[PDB]
Amino acid sequence: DFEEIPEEYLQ
Amino acid sequence: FGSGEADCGLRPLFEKKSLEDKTERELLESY
Amino acid sequence: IVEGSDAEIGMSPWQVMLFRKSPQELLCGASLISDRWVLTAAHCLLYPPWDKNFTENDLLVRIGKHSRTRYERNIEKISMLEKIYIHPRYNWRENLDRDIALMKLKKPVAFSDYIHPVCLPDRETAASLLQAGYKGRVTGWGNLKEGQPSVLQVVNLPIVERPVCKDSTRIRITDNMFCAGYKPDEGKRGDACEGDSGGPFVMKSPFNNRWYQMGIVSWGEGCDRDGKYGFYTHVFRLKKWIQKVIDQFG
Ligand SMILES: CS(=O)(=O)N[C@H](Cc1ccccc1)C(=O)N1CCC[C@H]1C(=O)NCC1CCN(C(=N)N)CC1
Repeated sequence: DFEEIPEEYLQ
Repeated sequence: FGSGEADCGLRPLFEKKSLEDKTERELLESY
Repeated sequence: IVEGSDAEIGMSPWQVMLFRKSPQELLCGASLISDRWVLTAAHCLLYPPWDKNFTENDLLVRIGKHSRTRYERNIEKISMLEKIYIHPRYNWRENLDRDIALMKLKKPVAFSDYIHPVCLPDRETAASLLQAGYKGRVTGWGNLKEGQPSVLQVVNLPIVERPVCKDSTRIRITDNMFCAGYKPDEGKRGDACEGDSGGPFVMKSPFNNRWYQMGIVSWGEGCDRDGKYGFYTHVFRLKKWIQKVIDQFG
């Protein structure tokens, strides 16, 4: 449903 | 501290440009 | 938002999305109050009867959004939380009394046409605007009915008299809540719903022409039910606690 956000925001 | 920033509640795309959103009048007419 | 319409671009530059890291989902609404501070409902983060206990590392804050689902590249801004401050007298046990929380952003967010803070009301503003019959505005990406929008939703709802709020529910109402919505005899409809929680209830001053956040989307019985009203955390009454934490914690 939601688009993948940049991996920089998840680490 | 306190009343906040001088900036608050004034939208760059609306109040700054002297433009109104579509439903704003409904609020003001209620006052 | 039940019975609402699409928001125009930059209509609520203070609207925030509370977003969960794993799984990637919408948690709640929230509002930008300054470059480093975000206001939400405590129930979004802490609600022991439903096993909700979200900490800082569990979520992100997405500011400047219009679309619910899209990663809006050079428009939206994603922030990490430094600290969550939940009101110490928040009552999850009984009635959601004091359903308010503050969140400090790790780094300040730069303003733009899509990212701008809302004002917190003073005594003057509350006395003028917080009256029955006066309309306010609720925004969010929550349920369309008691179903998911593609874009931010808005609805203008009138403030309801304290006795009508007290009569509509069996829950114990406090002075830290107010209720809004149309009466059955008014014909018009609309309400906030699941997913809208923590989102702002705003009024525009006819004096200075500023937007003030009068409430936080808190609770309600169902969504858009006849003889039922949406309950909102009373921002003005709790303003003394907001100032305390902002002033104490930078
Ligand atoms: C979801 S429910 O229909 O069971 N209503 C409860 C009523 C309640 C129970 C215990 C204490 C206080 C209120 C509620 O709103 N709850 C249960 C706890 C959290 C909150 C909730 O679901 N909030 C989300 C939304 C907010 C917007 N709303 C509205 N304006 N109609 C619908 C519910």
